Amino acid sequence: IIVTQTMKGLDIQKVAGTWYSLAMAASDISLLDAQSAPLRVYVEELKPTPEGNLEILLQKWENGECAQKKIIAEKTKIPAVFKIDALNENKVLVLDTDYKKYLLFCMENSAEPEQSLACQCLVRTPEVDKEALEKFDKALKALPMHIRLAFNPTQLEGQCHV
Amino acid sequence: IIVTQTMKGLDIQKVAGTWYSLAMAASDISLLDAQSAPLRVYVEELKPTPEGNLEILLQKWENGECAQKKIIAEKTKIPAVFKIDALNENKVLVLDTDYKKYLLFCMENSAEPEQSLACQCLVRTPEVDKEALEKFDKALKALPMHIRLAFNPTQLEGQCHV
Repeated sequence: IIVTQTMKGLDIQKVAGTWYSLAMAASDISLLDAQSAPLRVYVEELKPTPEGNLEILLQKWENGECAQKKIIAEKTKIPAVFKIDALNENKVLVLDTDYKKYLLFCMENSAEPEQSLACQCLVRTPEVDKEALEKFDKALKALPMHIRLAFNPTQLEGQCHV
Repeated sequence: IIVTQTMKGLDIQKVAGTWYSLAMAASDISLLDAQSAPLRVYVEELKPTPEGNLEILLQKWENGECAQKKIIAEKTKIPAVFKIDALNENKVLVLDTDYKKYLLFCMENSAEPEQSLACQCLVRTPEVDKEALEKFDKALKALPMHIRLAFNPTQLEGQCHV
């Protein structure tokens, strides 16, 4: 319901390849509280499909091991919005990207936007990017976030951010 | 973490009574990551002693239960700085308080300050005090925090912030 930035004219062709989850924030602490939390997922690659859908390749900590996971995100009539059925979420919104440095996105469940919102700052390179983090924090300033995590370069490079 | 002009003239007797942990932040995500994390402690009461020490009464999730813990903070020559022997920390610093609404404090381990720093915003009622949170965030801007949690009234009223 709260209007945020959205990526007008998002071209997914241009988001393919490596990304690193630099920062994360969520409305409900439980979404991101513990390595085991349901929305603690680390984006490792984005893969647009021939049909214009988007595969999201993730790492996620489960039962003492770092697991590879893949979310299938279905295109919609809005370039920046995708439909999913994963992590108890049903939408992905791309807030902003410059393709070659950073990409900001949120996930939510349309049924319970207040209890399901989780957003990330992705960067292309495994460094703490000042521009990207500032843009992330600005983009979220009106959102009801109660947990925020920011990662260091060693964590960006390591499996499951260890 | 340093002794500021704000911290001068603290009267520890006046912090007696009931408090609630409204927000927490730490340098190392793993200090606060998960309910069971070592610095995930919820202050419920402060008990100053006649000789000027400070007992800190807390709730902490351990072995799948919400436990009560008491930490004795021993005075030093600086009124706002105390020695502790708990939580793999050895210092408590009171950054700021108005006695009747909010108190900001940090803990650290003087042998490894940067991987041990954890700070809290305490309030006198189980309500979200935006002004206290602003003071907290301003006080933390110079500190290398990587995790921040902010709690809601239901969490403040519950045991171990559930």
